[PDB]
Amino acid sequence: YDIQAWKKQCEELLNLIFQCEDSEPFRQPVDLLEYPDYRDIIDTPMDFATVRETLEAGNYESPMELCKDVRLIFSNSKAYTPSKRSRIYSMSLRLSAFFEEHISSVLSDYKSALRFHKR
Ligand SMILES: CNC(=O)C1(Cc2ccccc2F)CC1
Repeated sequence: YDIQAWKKQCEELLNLIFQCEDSEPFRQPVDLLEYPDYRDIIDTPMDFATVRETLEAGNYESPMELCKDVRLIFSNSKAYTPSKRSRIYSMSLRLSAFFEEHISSVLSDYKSALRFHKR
């Protein structure tokens, strides 16, 4: 029932994601000079270094907010490269499955702790 436990759990899951080779294209913002039409398609760029920095700055109130930003990394990649046969699409699907598999208990434990607090 630890209301704060999600933060270190998210730091550890981000460490695992950075160690995955599938995270390479997502570790820093998409270079706005290599893909000059990126902002024509993507309104809100997102990447794992921005997520880690937002978490470390104390600028997420809950793991649901972190989860929303991570899901935005994958929806941005699917919008910019829609081909299910592209290198980035297949890496996105694998990394997203890994992330969702691990974030599920973090969200459940956080929500359970808040319900216990307000019992
Ligand atoms: C998340 N990155 C992307 O969406 C792009 C760049 C990119 C894709 C694949 C591998 C290296 C890469 F640099 C297409 C813009």
